[PDB]
Amino acid sequence: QVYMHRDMLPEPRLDDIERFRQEGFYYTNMLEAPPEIDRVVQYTYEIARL
Amino acid sequence: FINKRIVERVRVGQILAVLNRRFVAYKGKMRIMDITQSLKMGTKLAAPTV
Repeated sequence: QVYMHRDMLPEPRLDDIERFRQEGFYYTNMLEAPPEIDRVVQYTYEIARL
Repeated sequence: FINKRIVERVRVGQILAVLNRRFVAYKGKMRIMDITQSLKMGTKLAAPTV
C-alpha cells in the first residue's frame, strides 16, 4: 500500500510562541486510512508502456 | 532501322524542349538511414501487435 499524491508541508503560524512550543507539533507521511477506491488510478507495466 | 530517336536534328528554338520529367528531392536537413540491421531476436516492442 504505497501511493503517490501531491501534498504540501504544513506552515503553522506562531500566535503565541510558548503555546506552540507546549504542543508537540510533527508531520508524517503515514496514512491513517487508505484512500477511497473511487479516487485511485492503477498503473501496471503494460499500460505504462502503451 | 532502329525505331528509336537516338539522334534528332532540332532547331535551336527547342533546345530545352526535353524538360518533361517530374523529379523530387529531399532537403539538406533530412537524413536517410537503413534499419534492416535492427531485426534481432532480443527486441521487444512496447505496443503488442497481432
